[PDB]
Amino acid sequence: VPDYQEDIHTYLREMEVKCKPKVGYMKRQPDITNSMRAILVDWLVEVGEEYKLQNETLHLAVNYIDRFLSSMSVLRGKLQLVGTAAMLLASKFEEIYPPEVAEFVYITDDTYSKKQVLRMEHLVLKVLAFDLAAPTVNQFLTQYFLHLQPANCKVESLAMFLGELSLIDADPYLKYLPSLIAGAAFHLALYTVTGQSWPESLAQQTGYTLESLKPCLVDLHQTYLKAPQHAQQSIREKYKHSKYHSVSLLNPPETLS
Amino acid sequence: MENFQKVEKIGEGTYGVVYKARNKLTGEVVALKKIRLDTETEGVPSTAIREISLLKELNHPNIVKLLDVIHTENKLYLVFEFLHQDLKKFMDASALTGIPLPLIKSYLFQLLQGLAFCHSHRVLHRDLKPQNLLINTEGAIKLADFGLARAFGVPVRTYTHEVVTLWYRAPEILLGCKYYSTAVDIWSLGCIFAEMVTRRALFPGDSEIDQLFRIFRTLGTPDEVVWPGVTSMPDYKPSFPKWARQDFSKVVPPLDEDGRSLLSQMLHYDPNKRISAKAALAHPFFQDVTKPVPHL
Ligand SMILES: Nc1ncnc2c1ncn2[C@@H]1O[C@H](COP(=O)(O)OP(=O)(O)O)[C@@H](O)[C@H]1O
Ligand SMILES: [Cl-]
Ligand SMILES: [Mg+2]
Ligand SMILES: [Mg+2]
Repeated sequence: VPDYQEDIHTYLREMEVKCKPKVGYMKRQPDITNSMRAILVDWLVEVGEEYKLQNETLHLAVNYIDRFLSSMSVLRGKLQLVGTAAMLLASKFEEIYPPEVAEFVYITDDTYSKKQVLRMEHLVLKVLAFDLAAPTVNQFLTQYFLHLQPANCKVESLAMFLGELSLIDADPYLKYLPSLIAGAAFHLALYTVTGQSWPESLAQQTGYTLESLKPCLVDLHQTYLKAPQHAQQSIREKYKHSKYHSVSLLNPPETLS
Repeated sequence: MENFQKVEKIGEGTYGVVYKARNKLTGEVVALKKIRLDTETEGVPSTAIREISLLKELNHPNIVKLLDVIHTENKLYLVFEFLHQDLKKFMDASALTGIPLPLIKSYLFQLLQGLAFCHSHRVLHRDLKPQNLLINTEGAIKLADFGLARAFGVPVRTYTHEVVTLWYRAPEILLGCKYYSTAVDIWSLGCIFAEMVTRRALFPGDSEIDQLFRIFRTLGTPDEVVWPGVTSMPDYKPSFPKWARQDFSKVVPPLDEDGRSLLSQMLHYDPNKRISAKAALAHPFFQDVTKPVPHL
């Protein structure tokens, strides 16, 4: 849809600021930590694979979770309930065939009941005020991909991988906007696979120069290098698959431009 | 729900009912859309989640205003501004006299403005038909019923196959394309445009194949020249009868050259060539557009 492409990008750039979670919210949570959040999201990755859900669904769920936690205190025993309801809501929004609630209950091994998950769905909806149509790193990536002609599926797989890795670590990635994370991921993926750099056409469209990506790019590069050592491994396992060109097996570049 | 007086039932569905109602405290007349959750073992229906979340972003003169959402254990209420009637009821009342051309042009122009706003905010409507379009006494018309709407990606991916009401359903959907986008909404508006002009549904099929053939008999059976890739569509059959395209002077008699031009562009077979809402608004057909009052 080239006639609206520009308008849509502009709109998403406005929305990502409005749907942005509070960068330092974890300091104000009395019981949960970044490490527990990482474990939750890693688990959501597996859930998504189990039910063959879209990557977009995963990204939305994370957005919902971080926004919910930005205003609601949650004890560690209930964090997964928040996560499950978030994934359920993201599924209903994004999927053609969302799994039924009984399946979400099953996937938690009966940690929570149907009533609990449905009641949590209501609370999340109330807290987010039904504002579910959030822009994700995923949405910006797919737009950025259009600047590759012809398309490079390996670069796309790697960009998605890198973008997904950013969901795990609130520190530091909560401080960058999805559009910016998507730019660093795209550049890094392109550079790794083809040795090329972030396109002038993308610099103009997004207003991000290669230097403006630098801060996020440095973080993303480190994350990439240390990925095999990270405590959470569900994303690497996922992207070893041939459908993703086994990009998680590719060696990251030692240094950058 | 204490503060609302139900005045009459104006709609009904499998998920609930639509009432005309008045706020007992302020006097405001509203449309009340009631959605049952008790018959919902799945919690809040995805259709409602999409309708609410997408409407809240869509602030435009030609899109129905969502005023409030009341969410309880057993029920979900959507509160809308109240409009006089939908375009179907109006068309039925005008079936003998006809809708004056200046009014048809105004409505199409307004619908295109609402639709272009949707598409510019990455929303597909997917259920454009006269009964989902609302008119007031002052000459305005607005898109409504976003229950089938969806936020889309750039580029798009495969979305739900079973969407638009048969009569208004685009051929790329009928032929089972893996991908469809904004062009399906333009097709629907094209059908509605012709419907206003001729006082009857352009393509009133009674099955998917019948729907396809009615389109083919009017616009001609598509081939690889008119529509590259068509013979590779999942539900295309090389055995389809080959009909010739009819002259629009026969299809939409009352319509001038510009009208016929715009209509044909809205009904282009190839989704990639089909006119966009934005471009449609710049069509010479609208150079003289006014905002006449309807006759109720
Ligand atoms: N805001 C409104 N003002 C006036 N009538 C309305 C309004 N909303 C709905 N209606 C009437 O109720 C009918 C059904 O409403 P709609 O939103 O289309 O629900 P459904 O999803 O069941 O079709 C419409 O065809 C219209 O005639
Ligand atoms: Cl109708
Ligand atoms: Mg309707
Ligand atoms: Mg509906």
